Amino acid sequence: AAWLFEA
Amino acid sequence: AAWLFEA
Amino acid sequence: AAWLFEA
Amino acid sequence: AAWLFEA
Amino acid sequence: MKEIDELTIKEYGVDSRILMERAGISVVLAMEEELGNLSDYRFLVLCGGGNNGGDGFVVARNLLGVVKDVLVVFLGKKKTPDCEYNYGLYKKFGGKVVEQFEPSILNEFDVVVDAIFGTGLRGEITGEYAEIINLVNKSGKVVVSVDVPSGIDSNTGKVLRTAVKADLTVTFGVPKIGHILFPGRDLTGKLKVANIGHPVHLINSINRYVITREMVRSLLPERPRDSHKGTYGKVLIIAGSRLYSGAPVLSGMGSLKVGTGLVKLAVPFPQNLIATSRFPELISVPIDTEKGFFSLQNLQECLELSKDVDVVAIGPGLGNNEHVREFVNEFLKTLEKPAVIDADAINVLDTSVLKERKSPAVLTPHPGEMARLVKKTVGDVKYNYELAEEFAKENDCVLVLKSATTIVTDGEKTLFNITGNTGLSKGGSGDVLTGMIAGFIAQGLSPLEASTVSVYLHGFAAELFEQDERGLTASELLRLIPEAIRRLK
Amino acid sequence: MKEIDELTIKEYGVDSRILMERAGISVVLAMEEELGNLSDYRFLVLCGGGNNGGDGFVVARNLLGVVKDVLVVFLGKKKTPDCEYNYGLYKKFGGKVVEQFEPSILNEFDVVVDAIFGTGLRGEITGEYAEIINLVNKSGKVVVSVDVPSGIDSNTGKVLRTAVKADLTVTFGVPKIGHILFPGRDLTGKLKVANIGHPVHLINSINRYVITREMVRSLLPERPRDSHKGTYGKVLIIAGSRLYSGAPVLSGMGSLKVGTGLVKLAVPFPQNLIATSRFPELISVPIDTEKGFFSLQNLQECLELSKDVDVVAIGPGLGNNEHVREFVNEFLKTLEKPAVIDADAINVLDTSVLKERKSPAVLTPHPGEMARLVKKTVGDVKYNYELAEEFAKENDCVLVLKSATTIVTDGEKTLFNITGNTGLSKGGSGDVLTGMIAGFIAQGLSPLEASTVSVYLHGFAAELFEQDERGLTASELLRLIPEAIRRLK
Amino acid sequence: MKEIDELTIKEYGVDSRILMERAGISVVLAMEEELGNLSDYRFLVLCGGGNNGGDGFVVARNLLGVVKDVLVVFLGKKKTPDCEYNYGLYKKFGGKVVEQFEPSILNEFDVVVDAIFGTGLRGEITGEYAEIINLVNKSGKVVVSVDVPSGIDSNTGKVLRTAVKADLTVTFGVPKIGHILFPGRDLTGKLKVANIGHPVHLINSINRYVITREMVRSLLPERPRDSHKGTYGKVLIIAGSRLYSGAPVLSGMGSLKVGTGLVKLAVPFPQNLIATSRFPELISVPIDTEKGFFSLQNLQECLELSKDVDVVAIGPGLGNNEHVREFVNEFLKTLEKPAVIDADAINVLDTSVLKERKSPAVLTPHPGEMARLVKKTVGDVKYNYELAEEFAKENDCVLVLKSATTIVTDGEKTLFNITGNTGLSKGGSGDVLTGMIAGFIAQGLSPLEASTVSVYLHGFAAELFEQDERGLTASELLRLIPEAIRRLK
Ligand SMILES: Nc1ncnc2c1ncn2[C@@H]1O[C@H](COP(=O)(O)OP(=O)(O)O)[C@@H](O)[C@H]1O
Ligand SMILES: Nc1ncnc2c1ncn2[C@@H]1O[C@H](COP(=O)(O)OP(=O)(O)O)[C@@H](O)[C@H]1O
Ligand SMILES: Nc1ncnc2c1ncn2[C@@H]1O[C@H](COP(=O)(O)OP(=O)(O)O)[C@@H](O)[C@H]1O
Ligand SMILES: Nc1ncnc2c1ncn2[C@@H]1O[C@H](COP(=O)(O)OP(=O)(O)O)[C@@H](O)[C@H]1O
Ligand SMILES: Nc1ncnc2c1ncn2[C@@H]1O[C@H](COP(=O)(O)OP(=O)(O)O)[C@@H](O)[C@H]1O
Ligand SMILES: Nc1ncnc2c1ncn2[C@@H]1O[C@H](COP(=O)(O)OP(=O)(O)O)[C@@H](O)[C@H]1O
Ligand SMILES: Nc1ncnc2c1ncn2[C@@H]1O[C@H](COP(=O)(O)OP(=O)(O)O)[C@@H](O)[C@H]1O
Ligand SMILES: Nc1ncnc2c1ncn2[C@@H]1O[C@H](COP(=O)(O)OP(=O)(O)O)[C@@H](O)[C@H]1O
Ligand SMILES: Nc1ncnc2c1ncn2[C@@H]1O[C@H](COP(=O)(O)OP(=O)(O)O)[C@@H](O)[C@H]1O
Ligand SMILES: [K+]
Ligand SMILES: [K+]
Ligand SMILES: [K+]
Ligand SMILES: [Mg+2]
Ligand SMILES: [Mg+2]
Ligand SMILES: [Mg+2]
Repeated sequence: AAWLFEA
Repeated sequence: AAWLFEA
Repeated sequence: AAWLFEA
Repeated sequence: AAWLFEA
Repeated sequence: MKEIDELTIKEYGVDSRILMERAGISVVLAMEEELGNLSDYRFLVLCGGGNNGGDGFVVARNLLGVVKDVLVVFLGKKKTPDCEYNYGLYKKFGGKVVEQFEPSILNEFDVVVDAIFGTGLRGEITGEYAEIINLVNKSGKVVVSVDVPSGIDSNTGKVLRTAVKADLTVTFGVPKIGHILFPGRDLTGKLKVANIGHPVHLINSINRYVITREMVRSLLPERPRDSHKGTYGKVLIIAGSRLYSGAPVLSGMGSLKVGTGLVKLAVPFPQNLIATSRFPELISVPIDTEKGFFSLQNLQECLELSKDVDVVAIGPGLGNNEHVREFVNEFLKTLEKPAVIDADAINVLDTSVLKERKSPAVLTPHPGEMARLVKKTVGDVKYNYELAEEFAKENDCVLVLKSATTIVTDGEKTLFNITGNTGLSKGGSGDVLTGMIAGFIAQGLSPLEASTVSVYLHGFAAELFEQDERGLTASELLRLIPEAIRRLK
Repeated sequence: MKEIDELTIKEYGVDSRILMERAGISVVLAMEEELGNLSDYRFLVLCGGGNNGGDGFVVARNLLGVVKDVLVVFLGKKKTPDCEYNYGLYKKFGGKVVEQFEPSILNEFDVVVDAIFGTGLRGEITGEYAEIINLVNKSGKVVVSVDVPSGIDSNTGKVLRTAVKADLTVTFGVPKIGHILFPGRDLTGKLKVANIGHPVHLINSINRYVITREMVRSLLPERPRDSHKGTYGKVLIIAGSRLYSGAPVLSGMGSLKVGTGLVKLAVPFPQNLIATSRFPELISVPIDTEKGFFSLQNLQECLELSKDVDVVAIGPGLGNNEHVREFVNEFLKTLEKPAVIDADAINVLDTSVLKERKSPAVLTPHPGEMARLVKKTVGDVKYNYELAEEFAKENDCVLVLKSATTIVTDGEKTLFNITGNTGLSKGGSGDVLTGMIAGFIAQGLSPLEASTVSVYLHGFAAELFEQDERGLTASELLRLIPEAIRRLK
Repeated sequence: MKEIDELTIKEYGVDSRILMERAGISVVLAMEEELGNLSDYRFLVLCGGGNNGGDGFVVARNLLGVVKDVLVVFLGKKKTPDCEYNYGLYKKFGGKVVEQFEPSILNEFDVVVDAIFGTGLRGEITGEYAEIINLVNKSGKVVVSVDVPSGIDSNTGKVLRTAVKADLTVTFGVPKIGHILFPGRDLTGKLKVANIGHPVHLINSINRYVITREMVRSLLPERPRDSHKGTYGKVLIIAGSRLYSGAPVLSGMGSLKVGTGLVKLAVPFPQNLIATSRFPELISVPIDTEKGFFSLQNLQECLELSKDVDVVAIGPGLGNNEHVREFVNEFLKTLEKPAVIDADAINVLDTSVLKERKSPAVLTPHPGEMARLVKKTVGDVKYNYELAEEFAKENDCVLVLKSATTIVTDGEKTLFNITGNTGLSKGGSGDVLTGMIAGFIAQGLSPLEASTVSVYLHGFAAELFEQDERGLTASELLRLIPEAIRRLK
């Protein structure tokens, strides 16, 4: 889930 | 259900 | 729900 | 769902 | 219904303001039922000068202080006494009225209440009225029409130049014909019928009805446990030709699917063999013909076959040539059984024969067949209930004039059917209905009752189709009939 | 509300018949909502001669032809103009009226509509009226009362000799005090309040209200994310004694459970240690006393502790002897902070001190404490809202008079609380409410707002108890408070 | 991060336009994730003259032909080269730009993209800029801020006169301090951090971090199966007084709930007995004191008790008077164990003592305690990370400066905690954290690690409370700690 965005 | 409205 | 009756 | 990818 | 209002006021003594109040609150309750909580919405109420507009002022007034915003645009140039009284109330309650309609005004509102014209509409809508109605139709707002969508003739369902297309219509006392017949049926959207206090005896004195589930349920014949096929009657179907070999099969199964005990088809050889290869429960009697069509040489054999049945259906796929004409008319003149007359039997019918017959008849034309039968245009006859009534009365028959809304009349009582969908707009569907009607007659219902139950069930079976309606065929419709019957109880 | 009707007629111009029509149909709709389809039931409508009876005639008339049976028993000896008009309609519509009530008549009916007396009741019910009401109460039929159950005084909720016990009461415009206060609250059964068309501005001009979920939700203080305990205030509770060591603990946690930042208790040593052994989140300051009770020797220390807080609650478990009296009165005379005054602090209070105080106060008596405070009988003060109003106004305070319906007034605005159940009828429950009120004051609500939110939440927490209410104790109530808060949004 | 951009361009060779492109598409993808399909929405993009505005032009351009409507309002008076390039693209792609902001323009749009100012903000916002930002804040539209909401200082989180309140903020590379500290944390709304292509080595070279779940999970000490209480360390807590008898209990259980093997409290008699009446797992040693407070006469006994433990926590509820001051300072000067120093031990601390100590320390002040400790105003110290850093470095300690965002620093590394809620804004919650920190030190974590894990877990336990947060008390928080630990893996 994490290549583009960190939550 | 039916005193006021018929469907 | 509320035009005619308040509970 | 559709800005980047069309299926 | 206009007589109903006036008797309720003048003879029962209900103040006309009381009726108008009840009408307006019915609209508010109906809208709540349909939109949920009203308090979020902004309402634009379009009021004419008549009592439809007066009902609108009642609506507007009862939304004050409870919804996000209300505005009345008053579009008339004088007010009836009750409209005037209710305008005065709306204003005393703090309501805003304007008399100029501004195109951009639609922007600031979520719901349009259409109280411009009701049953008092007379003539084509023009001028500002037409412009305002066209603006509302282009607006994509939620539209609630009071009594009838403005622009529909409430007696015929015709559009008078232009009309409002409503999401919801709230009408009073009883449905109006213009809600039931197209195009008006389409412009009505969802219809609610509100009780506004007329005495029940007056509401029930109306002689034109919508066929309802409860009426059909009470007409369904009984199935006593100690029975046999003869309990449930016998049908003869005289149908088909070398050109039209499928019609007999669809009519025959139509009678068997509604619970008839026995069905015999008389069809030209070898086409008769088509029926039992599909449905071996059918009896399909081979008729020897010269050229693949019924003629006078088959008269005696058909009368003979008629002796042992309760009802005869005639016409589907007979073809229309002179020898069929001779045969059909001489047959019906001598047949002393109820007759269901469809399709090519109507195309060649001499209506004098219906007057001579002692036995009953049902005729099942679509508007093209009715037009040819009475020598008028399709446009003259379509949805023409009064002509249908006159015809049934003059010819001592039941007339079932087929269309998306089907009319069933014996001249005294007229019923309207609103079940069905466009899956029935495909060859074969009429043939099935013919078998259904004959079947119910054979089971003991009157011609009028049989017709009433059949048109409803036929349309409701179409609605039970699982996939898209446009792919419904007559064979699938047949399969659905018993599910329609089950759901009806 | 009688002024509301008359302004709506005489100044807004709504015909009195329109109001009466709307009242009667409201009753029919309410009954349908509660009983389902009406068509199976037989209705006995008991009509007096006034406008309550007139509303009943409207009910009766609107059931004609739709239900199994309707009968009106007319019990008056003359009819108001609107009752007369509506009687005439019922009869023109084919309705049956009798004037003799026969005991056995209850047998043939399922529902009794009680339209004998509404707000026009004056004096004790006697004679045939009383007999008929007692017969209905013994009958085990479903009872629907129009406006107020006949026999309840709508201003006080008292029973006038005898009254109808209703399953459902439909009232118009606003709830009446007699629906809210006992015994009337009990005889009302389920209450529906119907909108019958009064302008909203008049309905909102009433100055006595039922505390509702929405009102409490809008009063709940905010919890900004960037906060710390000081954001949410500080409470000092002066409470307890060698006899009553538990009261401080219940009050203290009452303030913490509603979201107060810091709570300090001042309690006689060693009883102060009881609090932190239960709830170590509390600060429980030991007060050196001569004999286990607060006295004048503790005055200076308590004022000192008051300097660093936002509100002081005083009274739970202090005991009532002369040295407590001296201390409480001198303390309150010098305290320059809002004060919540409960229990033994009310028992020893000199009311002159409330007049001298510049700072605000809330008093939280039950009727026995209120009775002693004003030197009247419990019966004189219980549910006596006007005396409560007068008291709050004369003493510049908020008065919270506790009972199953709690009254909260500052003399100008009066609110009624109807949450809670008999689980709160047990020692300790008042102590919790005291902490809740102080807490909300510390969080920034006015004395009146804090009292309003607290009485509602306190009663609603009691209703959330999972087991039988009679086993609810104060400690469990404490645990439920945050669930009540969560459900309130 | 400004250095990060410039190294990525000048030394790694990534064209500045590539970074800006990636930034803008990140915003589009983020919005889609949050709003669903974009094609229904109308977008108003507010662009300044700098690179924040340049990112906005990229957003606008990538929405052309895909959404219902896009309009850029350009609010600057000259454009940086990359903003100019991207403005040119937006226009070549058919985009509409206006330079006058019209109040009513908000009406015709669903989403406001705020690309006015990013990290290039300097000084108070005034004039048209302020007016436009206030108009957007009043509008109730969905607001998406590019990089940082315009008006937040990205270094401090302060509002520069006025700032945008965003529903969603998309920032690039790493979170900025102004997203993490209040008020900016509140105005940021939901924060997404987008990878726009900086080398990972540069992104990881930042020395200030948000404490994350993964970091806390990797720091949790092991629980080898073959263990006993001594494996998991021993804590001494020196706490409480005759005034504050609850503090010791909350600190003690704080250490036991995070998995410490043994906890001993030293508390003045008889207050020590309070702890074991609640939690008999605790050892609560009675200390004989003259007046209910620790003093120099207890020094020798406390050092003796310190011999057999791994860590000493001191301060909660000690009170602040001269004899406590003498005792605390002489104790800490001689104690040769790690010390966790909280509450009144900070209030009386001589900071020279921290410089003399060979053993480590953690200090856990809220801003009022930090203010008194360094002789500044609360406003000077709150959220002042650089002062915290300087303090930790000068005094050779770890400083945990408590607030809704907690800062944890040893002078070299600074971490920010964003777990927790307003339920912790209530006395007792700090006492629990003190026990947690000491516990993790006893288990073998460094002072900095222990502090990092504790602030996170403490806040996350608060979030696990089942009911409304405002009713959370310290005792409930204690119960939630082990659930927080379980969820963390
Ligand atoms: N075609 C039309 N164009 C313009 N105005 C019309 C038209 N038809 C009717 N009206 C006006 O609208 C009035 C009332 O309509 P409606 O309210 O339905 O009648 P009623 O008052 O009988 O209920 C008519 O009496 C007439 O003056
Ligand atoms: N529901 C209907 N509405 C209008 N016209 C109809 C309808 N059904 C049939 N018609 C008319 O009748 C004609 C088709 O009928 P026809 O060819 O005589 O018999 P069939 O089509 O059943 O063999 C069409 O031209 C059509 O205008
Ligand atoms: N759109 C529609 N909605 C409802 N019923 C329809 C529709 N189109 C056709 N029908 C019904 O289907 C049947 C068509 O019969 P007919 O017109 O005799 O066609 P066919 O002769 O092709 O078998 C009639 O019962 C008619 O009422
Ligand atoms: N206690 C009583 N006993 C007998 N009759 C009463 C009593 N109280 C009131 N009534 C009668 O009932 C009438 C109307 O009651 P109601 O319908 O509530 O009044 P209104 O007509 O004001 O609405 C009174 O005006 C009175 O004549
Ligand atoms: N809700 C109530 N309704 C009627 N009376 C009450 C109520 N609450 C308390 N009382 C009266 O007060 C008395 C008990 O109060 P009291 O003993 O003075 O204080 P407490 O019971 O709180 O120690 C009872 O005799 C009772 O009549
Ligand atoms: N039956 C009941 N229904 C609703 N609330 C009740 C009931 N009985 C008691 N209460 C409430 O409980 C609390 C009792 O307080 P108080 O009478 O001071 O008792 P105590 O002093 O014993 O703690 C009040 O808030 C009262 O309104
Ligand atoms: N307080 C302010 N008021 C008005 N304009 C400002 C203010 N602060 C900054 N600006 C303008 O906005 C420009 C760019 O902001 P931003 O796009 O965040 O910078 P960068 O171009 O470094 O990314 C600044 O260089 C300046 O000209
Ligand atoms: N998170 C915080 N933000 C701002 N101020 C704070 C915070 N926590 C505490 N304070 C300040 O410190 C004061 C309360 O602290 P103090 O009374 O010295 O210790 P405690 O309240 O823990 O006994 C308040 O006046 C408040 O301004
Ligand atoms: N609104 C909030 N959000 C997150 N954490 C909070 C909030 N308010 C208080 N806290 C946390 O709760 C604890 C309060 O500690 P302290 O200020 O020492 O209070 P106390 O001394 O009353 O026990 C700190 O860890 C602080 O970071
Ligand atoms: K209309
Ligand atoms: K009554
Ligand atoms: K921005
Ligand atoms: Mg046909
Ligand atoms: Mg009490
Ligand atoms: Mg603290």
